[PDB]
Amino acid sequence: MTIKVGINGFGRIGRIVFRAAQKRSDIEIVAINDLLDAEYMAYMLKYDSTHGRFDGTVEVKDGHLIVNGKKIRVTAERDPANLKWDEVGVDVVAEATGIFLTDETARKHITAGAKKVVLTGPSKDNTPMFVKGANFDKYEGQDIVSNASCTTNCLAPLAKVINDNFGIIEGLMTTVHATTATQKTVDGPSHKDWRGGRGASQNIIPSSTGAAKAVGKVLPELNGKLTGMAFRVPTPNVSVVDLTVRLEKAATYEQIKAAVKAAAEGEMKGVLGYTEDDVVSTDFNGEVCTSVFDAKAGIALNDNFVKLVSWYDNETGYSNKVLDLIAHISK
Amino acid sequence: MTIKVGINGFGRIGRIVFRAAQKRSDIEIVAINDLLDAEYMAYMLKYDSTHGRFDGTVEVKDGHLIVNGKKIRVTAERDPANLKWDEVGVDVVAEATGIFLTDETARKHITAGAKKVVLTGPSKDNTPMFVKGANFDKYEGQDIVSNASCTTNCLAPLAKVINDNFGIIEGLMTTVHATTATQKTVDGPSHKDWRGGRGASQNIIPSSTGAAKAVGKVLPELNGKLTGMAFRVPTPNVSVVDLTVRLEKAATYEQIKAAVKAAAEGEMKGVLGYTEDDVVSTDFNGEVCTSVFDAKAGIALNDNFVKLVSWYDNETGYSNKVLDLIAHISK
Amino acid sequence: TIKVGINGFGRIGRIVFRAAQKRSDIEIVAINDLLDAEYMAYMLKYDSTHGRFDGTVEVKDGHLIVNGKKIRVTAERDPANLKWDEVGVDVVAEATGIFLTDETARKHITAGAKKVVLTGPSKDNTPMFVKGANFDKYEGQDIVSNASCTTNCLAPLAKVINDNFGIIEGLMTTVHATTATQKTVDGPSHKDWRGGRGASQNIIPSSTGAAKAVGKVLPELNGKLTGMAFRVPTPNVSVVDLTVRLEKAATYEQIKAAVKAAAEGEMKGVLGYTEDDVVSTDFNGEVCTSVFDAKAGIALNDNFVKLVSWYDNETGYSNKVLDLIAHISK
Amino acid sequence: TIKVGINGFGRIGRIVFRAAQKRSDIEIVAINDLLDAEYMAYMLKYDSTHGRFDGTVEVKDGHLIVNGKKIRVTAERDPANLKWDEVGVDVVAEATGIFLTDETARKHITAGAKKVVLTGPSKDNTPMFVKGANFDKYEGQDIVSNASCTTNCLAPLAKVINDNFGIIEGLMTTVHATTATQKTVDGPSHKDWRGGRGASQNIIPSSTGAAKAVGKVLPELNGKLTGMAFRVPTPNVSVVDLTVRLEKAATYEQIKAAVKAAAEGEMKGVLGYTEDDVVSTDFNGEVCTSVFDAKAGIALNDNFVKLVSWYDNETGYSNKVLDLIAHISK
Repeated sequence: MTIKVGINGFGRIGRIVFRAAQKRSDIEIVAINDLLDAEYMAYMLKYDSTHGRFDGTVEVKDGHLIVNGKKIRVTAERDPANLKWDEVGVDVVAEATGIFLTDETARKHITAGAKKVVLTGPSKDNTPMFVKGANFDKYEGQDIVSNASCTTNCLAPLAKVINDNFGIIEGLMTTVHATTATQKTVDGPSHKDWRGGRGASQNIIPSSTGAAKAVGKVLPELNGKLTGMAFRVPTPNVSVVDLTVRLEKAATYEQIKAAVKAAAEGEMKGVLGYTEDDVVSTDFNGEVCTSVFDAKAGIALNDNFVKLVSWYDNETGYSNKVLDLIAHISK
Repeated sequence: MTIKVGINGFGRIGRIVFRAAQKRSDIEIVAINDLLDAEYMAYMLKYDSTHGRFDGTVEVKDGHLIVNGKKIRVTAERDPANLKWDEVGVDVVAEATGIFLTDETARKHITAGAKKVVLTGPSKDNTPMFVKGANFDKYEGQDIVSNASCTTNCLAPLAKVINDNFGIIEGLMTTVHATTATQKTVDGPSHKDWRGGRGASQNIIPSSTGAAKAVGKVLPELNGKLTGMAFRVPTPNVSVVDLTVRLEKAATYEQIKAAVKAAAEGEMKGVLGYTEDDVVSTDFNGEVCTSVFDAKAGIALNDNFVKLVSWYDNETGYSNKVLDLIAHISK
Repeated sequence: TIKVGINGFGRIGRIVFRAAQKRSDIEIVAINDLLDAEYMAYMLKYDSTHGRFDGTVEVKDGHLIVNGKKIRVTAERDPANLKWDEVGVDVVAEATGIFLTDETARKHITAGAKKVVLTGPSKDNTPMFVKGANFDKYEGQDIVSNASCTTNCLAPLAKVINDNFGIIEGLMTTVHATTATQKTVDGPSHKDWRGGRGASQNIIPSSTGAAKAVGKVLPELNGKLTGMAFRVPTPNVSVVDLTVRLEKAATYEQIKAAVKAAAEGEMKGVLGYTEDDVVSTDFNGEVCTSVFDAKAGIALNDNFVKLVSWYDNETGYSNKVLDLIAHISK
Repeated sequence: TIKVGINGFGRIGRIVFRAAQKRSDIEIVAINDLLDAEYMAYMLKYDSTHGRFDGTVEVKDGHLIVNGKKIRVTAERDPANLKWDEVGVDVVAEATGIFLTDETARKHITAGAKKVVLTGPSKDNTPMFVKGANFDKYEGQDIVSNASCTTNCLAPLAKVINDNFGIIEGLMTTVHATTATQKTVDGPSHKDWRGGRGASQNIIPSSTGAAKAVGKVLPELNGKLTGMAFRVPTPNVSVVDLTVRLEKAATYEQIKAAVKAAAEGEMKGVLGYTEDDVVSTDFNGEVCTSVFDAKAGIALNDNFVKLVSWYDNETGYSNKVLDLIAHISK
């Protein structure tokens, strides 16, 4: 018994969610919606500059997508309320347009025949957020949920291990983040973010982010203890969090490493990773773990003040955990 | 007596035209129009990732731009017909939105009080095109003209020298072109150009262009003898034409070089350049010549089949020649 | 099965090794470079361009264990003391870029190898062979060259065009990705001043012999082609830009069909064909040494045409090195 | 006027030379590197990062004529045979990155120079001086170090923060541009495996001593700071990310005012201040070694804050090398 998913929005997250769903036997994509001709959708799925060619076959026949022998209904509806999700039997909608990030706009999917909605971004309202490895057991049957952000999915699991084992007094984070679709190729207008309109490939671009402060929502014990900011850098994919934290209980770096390794090999096997290799960003292109702890890159000034490094494929890891949230609220 | 110019569109070309106008004593910018707050316009003019900080001072006072002590009227009108160009005494409008590239849409500037219009792109209709070094003496008083494209401004002057001296039988051109504002930072929708929606910084992107065929419009003797295509590459600025030509009159490469050098030091001093240095693309960031012939990069198979290389700052060179066309149809 | 030793673990040496894991007829048994097993395992495990190694890598007693196979690791400068016969090497993939002649490569045969394939164009008259071009012209030579990555893209396309329409004369440009010889920022490069400028900032003109080398593997094209290159800020994948004059007048649609027919026929696996809106990254990992881009090309008339063909200058060339190894071992 | 010879014509050596043309108190009279005049003129003429040389460059009798001034060009490996007194060199800008100790740099004084400034952090106890930090602590030493480009950014900001609020402890990250030590594609780097990966593709963690070196130029901060770096695919301009604990509680607005006051006061020209939506390229050519980014920083509370400061790791550091030359010559 497979969970039937419709994808609203075939951007970066929507397409990588689709690609990850082909690998999972418990989740099935049955419908895609975006303002794109079916033939265009096949082209964007077939070819990916970041993640290579689609592993499988995609073709178009009679206005529908054929993906590995499976028929995908393709629609181009602007109003989510006329999506007729019930006609294809969709259980959960992966709302991935980045535009309907509130309970009232996203509820239009449930009106249109869907049973539940997962937002592939942090909610602009109080729609509950859930990060795997952090607070999945706190889901209480809500029909609209958020998977938070790609950056929160990296910070929250690492934060839990550190807090549970040593107690975080206070932490400040920087994410050295890859270029995203909202940026510009050359200096251009970006009214909502002047820095973000500067040429992405030429610049280190500071930006603000609530992802660190949002960790206090999925980890309420850390409610007012985390914040930070971002540096957008000229990479097509893969980012890394730089977490400077104060510890209540004194810990050697060797003890931090052992605590992370244990959680990575234990309760967070699929979410948190651990490495001692001389890794660089491209080594995590395709990583499913939302947080891979970089043991050698981190550094401690003393037993209570430490800087911790954790990688994440902001496309693949987040997309896989979107599916984890789909299945968690269904299974 | 200075020519008063209004700029419609403060994109890449509009801002570099503005910067080039500060260096010319015969051209004055008196008004800028775009859908941008005056403070934002000052920011985009102050800071340029490609060309550095503005050489001078820019500030905003009472909704107006103050640039080196000069007041610039700033408007944000969508309809070019309500631009009230006559209120600021604009003679010529540099139409640089890339959107009103036809006589009927651009004529709205003349209705709005302007006397003449220069399109900073190739016309979508038959609005006459003029390239400096090619056909400025063919201007016959038209009130709406086009400066063609940045690529045509590189190919046309070099084509004239080669044709005048040796006779071009036929030529095929490739422009290895820098990233432009129409491209995307990561794989994304570009309905009018699927290749152009792929991540600009990751890819060599083939594209079509009429710039070579357009040379037959500014150089009618070459009407059906030139065409070609483009490769978009991950550079923020500066492009280069790769011209493979057949010659009627046999010429050694030394004779081609001498003919180009003579025209560069003679009738085309400001338009066509010549170098024998080991130049790379960044060496022409800020180049005013629309075509700098790369002597060492070119290669000949024989005396009638030769490949010629010419650089151009697709932002600075074209912007300077836009001003040359403004002044030519006024002076 | 052919037992292969790789001399030189650079870009070509490492991608050849990765490609060899997919073929059941070729197995790598020894690697030689001045690098030591622990570093080699790291470079093989992690690749910025082609992702993580598909399989398992570990180090044991100064040797590599790769997918359960023990690889001898040596660091010998003189190929004559490489003791290839002690590890049973049949063919040597000479990939240092340094021993590109019959006399230096003969030291591999001296050290116990049977045949040698140079992963570059020969500096002497060592015969060159390109798949799809002249593999049938092999006459049992024990030292051969696989030419260059650019030649492996131009030669198959050139053959189809010449065989079908007759090339009078052609000029080629390869828009080429950044390579290891370039610098990250403006720096000294005595042998090529342009090449020392910052690779990531620049379109850099550079020289190439690949077009005239096509006249060696396709003697009918001797002295009919030349050209040059532009190195551009991409990590991998290049494309040839071939402007040619044709004897027999042909519409561009007729050119397309002739290439497609050869891609689906006599050159399957060597030459590819597409009408899709492809970009460079779509060929990262391409096995075909030449994929014809139908939509990118353009014709001025029926006798003057510009033809575009992609190639992964790492993967495609590396696979054909193995293709030549197996061909000279039959 | 101070007559300067530059040993080493790399990135720092060439940008120091360009910066010296703007100052009337310092003139370059000799350059030494294994490069020859014709190449040096080319590298000086054309720069991918900073544009064409502002002025005229030509070669005459193996020597450089730059803006009408004759520059002696030598290619001496041993600094003791550099004959600095024959060209009247007062101070030597030691910029090879190779002679970073009192005993190797003393060979310059042996060869006729009066004083030496190393354009890097000393490997021995050669005193380090950062403008805005401890220039007033110079006691006439003939060999000094200007520390690193990153130290020149952290030390002035650290001083303002410590002087005003008291730093208990700080951890710093510098998001740093690509440098000449990196590779264009995955390649051998024995001394730093991460550093051999393709610079243009990767965020690359790397080490840095710049934070602890701040404890040397600001002894009050001894053992209170450490950190590391991420090398990113930009050709130039870097930024320090300083997370600090403060003794005296301060709102972020109070921190901003304290930095702005110092930037407009005692550290004018060294420390800068902005509230604009700046990005890295806005500081390509910046003379200030540290420009505080008010909007980029963020505070968790009045005692735990993250501070952002930009630096052109080429231009800013190069200007302060000349600033140290002139300070030790007074």
